[PDB]
Amino acid sequence: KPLVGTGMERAVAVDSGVTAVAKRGGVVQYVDASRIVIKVNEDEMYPGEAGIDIYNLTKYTRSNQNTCINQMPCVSLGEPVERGDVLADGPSTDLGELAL
Amino acid sequence: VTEFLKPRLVDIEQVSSTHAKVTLEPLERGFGHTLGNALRRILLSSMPGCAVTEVEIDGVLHEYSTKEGVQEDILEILLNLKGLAVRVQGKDEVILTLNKSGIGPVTAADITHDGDVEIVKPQHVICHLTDENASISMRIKVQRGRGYVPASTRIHSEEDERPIGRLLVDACYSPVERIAYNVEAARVEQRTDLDKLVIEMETNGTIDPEEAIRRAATILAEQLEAFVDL
Amino acid sequence: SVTEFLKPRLVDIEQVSSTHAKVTLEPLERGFGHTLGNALRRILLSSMPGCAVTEVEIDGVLHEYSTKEGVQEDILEILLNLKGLAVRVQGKDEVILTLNKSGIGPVTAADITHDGDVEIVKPQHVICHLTDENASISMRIKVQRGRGYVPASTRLLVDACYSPVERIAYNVEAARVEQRTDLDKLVIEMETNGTIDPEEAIRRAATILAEQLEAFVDL
Amino acid sequence: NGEPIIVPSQDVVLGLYYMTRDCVNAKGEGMVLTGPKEAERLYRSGLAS
Amino acid sequence: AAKKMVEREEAVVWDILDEVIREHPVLLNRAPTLHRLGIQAFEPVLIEG
Amino acid sequence: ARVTVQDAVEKIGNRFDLVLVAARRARQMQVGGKDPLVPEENDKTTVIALREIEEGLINNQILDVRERQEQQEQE
Amino acid sequence: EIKELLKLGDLPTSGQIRLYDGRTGEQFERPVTVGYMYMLKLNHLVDDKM
Amino acid sequence: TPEEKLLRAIFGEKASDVKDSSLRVPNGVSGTVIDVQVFTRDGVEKDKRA
Repeated sequence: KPLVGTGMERAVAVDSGVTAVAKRGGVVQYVDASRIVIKVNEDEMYPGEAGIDIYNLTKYTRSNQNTCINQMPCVSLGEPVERGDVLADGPSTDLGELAL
Repeated sequence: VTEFLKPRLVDIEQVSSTHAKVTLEPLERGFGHTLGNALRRILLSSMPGCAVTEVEIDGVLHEYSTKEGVQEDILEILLNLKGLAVRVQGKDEVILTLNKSGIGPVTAADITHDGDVEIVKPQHVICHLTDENASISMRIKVQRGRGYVPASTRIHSEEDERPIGRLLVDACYSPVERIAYNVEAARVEQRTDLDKLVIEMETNGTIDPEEAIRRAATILAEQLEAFVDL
Repeated sequence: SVTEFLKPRLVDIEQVSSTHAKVTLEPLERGFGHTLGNALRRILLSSMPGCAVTEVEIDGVLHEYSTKEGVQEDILEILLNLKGLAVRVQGKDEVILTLNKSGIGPVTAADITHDGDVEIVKPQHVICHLTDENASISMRIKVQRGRGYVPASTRLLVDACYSPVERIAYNVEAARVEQRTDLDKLVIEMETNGTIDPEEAIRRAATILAEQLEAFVDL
Repeated sequence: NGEPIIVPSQDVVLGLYYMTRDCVNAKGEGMVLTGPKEAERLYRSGLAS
Repeated sequence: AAKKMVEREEAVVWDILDEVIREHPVLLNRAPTLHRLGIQAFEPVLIEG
Repeated sequence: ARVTVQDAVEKIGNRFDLVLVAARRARQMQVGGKDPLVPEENDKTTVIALREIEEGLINNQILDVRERQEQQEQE
Repeated sequence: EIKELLKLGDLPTSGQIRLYDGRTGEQFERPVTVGYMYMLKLNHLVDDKM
Repeated sequence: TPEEKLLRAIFGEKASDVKDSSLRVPNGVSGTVIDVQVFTRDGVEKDKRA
């Protein structure tokens, strides 16, 4: 993280696509280096098709500039996520804050 | 008036496990800064440490891969292992083991014990297991050395490093972290000009204060002995 | 071995023939150039015992600003010339010399009265110039043992240049053992007042440095 | 133009400006020195600025 | 054999190279060589990096 | 090594005559057979020929008459 | 605001610290600015330029 | 050519009917091979490692 920022790092990192962010709030049922699983809060659940969200992070892969792309789960097992929240901080972002 | 007083290693305060202040009390005026900066220079540069150098994780081929059950992918597990502070009494190379299953952190208190190896911080966390039937099993390799040996230089001969599973960690055998001296006025019964040096050092635990400054003084002494007869 | 440091094997010392040496010692460990060179520099400069003219009382002068009848080198130039005086005393500790001499030429250091305790390393050294007349000069110089350097502002008075050395300056250079490229080539370089050549002043400094360390050197 | 293009540029002219200057009252003001060598030894010893 | 040795960077190649380099100047040249002092010859010093 | 060739310039005048006269002598030594007239300090042929030009014992007339002498004794 | 946040920690209000030479152990005259600055590593890496 | 001819007729090492054009790592690069992907033309025998 920048020790001195301007508050815009979070907007820039979430608006970008490198971060993996929640579609619906819930409880993180299983974390892993490869994937995050989100037992959806029952309120944000459709009538049928019970489901629980699952985000398969992108591990190491070459950017257009050959630099590395990969995502780390910044949430731990059984951690309450909310909608529009960051579960995987991609490259150059720390807890969903742009960090070059 | 043509011979100096020689400093003695007076009371060694042990503030914390890692951070301790030593005091060399009877210094002539002028030798305080000289001795202190030479000792700080040596302590920061040249001290024998016990860094971990190789890791053989079980079903893993390289450091750029994931492992089911544990969230820290392998690069981060190596970065967490390099910070493992380990004091081995007997040997110059010891292979540790770390087998552990079940959810939770895999701290340094999960490494299996040898009679000579001692883990200084058993609360240092290596990785996290997040799966009921998932287990990590690594063969760590601690060894002694000086300064800093990046893997690049370390992979020079390599001893024909056959297996691909062997992930190499970058070695940091140097227990001290930051040495700060202060040269104040000792309360010697007379001789107003009598400085005392106070060497506040902060190791990672694997080396203790008195033996440390004694080692630094030995190094300075041998180099000065090469300098005393040209 | 986790304790096996390079020791310099190229101690080759060049010198300008009497009192200006230059020792290109190599190869130190990485970073040992500045530690060793700076320890020796501080020791030589600040605490290196030796004798030096500590004060002077002129037989005809009270203030530090005055003129004597026949000398053009004023009293401050006389005190400067006395500061460069390179005395080496024997077992006596606080020696006093008399400098009464009359004539017209320069007043060299050889115009000092002898003794078995003090030896002047440059009798050819000038002390003062004299008029072309009956003008005489006389004064009690006080040479006194000492360690480092003590200015008159701390203490007639004359700044005590106790230590022998006049210039030390080390330039840690690049060295190279076979494959390694980062090492230290310590180039010491010294001159002295004359009472001892530089290649021995260095070893006396290293002696004083290592014996302060004897309370921790574990053999 | 004959002017030497070995002009010291920016850290050197400031090192030399900080060196060859004077202060109205600093440590060891107004003490007669017997040559540049003694001035250097005074400065390195910490007895004169 | 010489090519193979240089290709594996034998221990002796650095002494052979320090002897090749010694009095052998090299021309250093920046991109827009506006005046002739933009191509200058230096004696090399085998540096690590 | 040799930092400056200022002394070698005065012995020969031209700065290009100096280069052409020193390359000639240094190629005499290099390929070959001839020996340096000065105690070689682990130098290359270029700085050796320059240092010999510095001492006035190498130049165009001297090298040419040395040519003529060996052209004679080659017979 | 910067000075107040400095004073809330135990740093000097002037933003400047006295610093000692690492080699000679002596103190730099004229205290120096020392602070934490965010530094980026552009990919004009020398491993590609050379 | 000639004497290369004699040097192969002496030591008898045959002249291989194949030229080496294998893909090797660039000069200076030093990194683990983290992946290998093999594509084949349709209807061409995949090797043991494809």
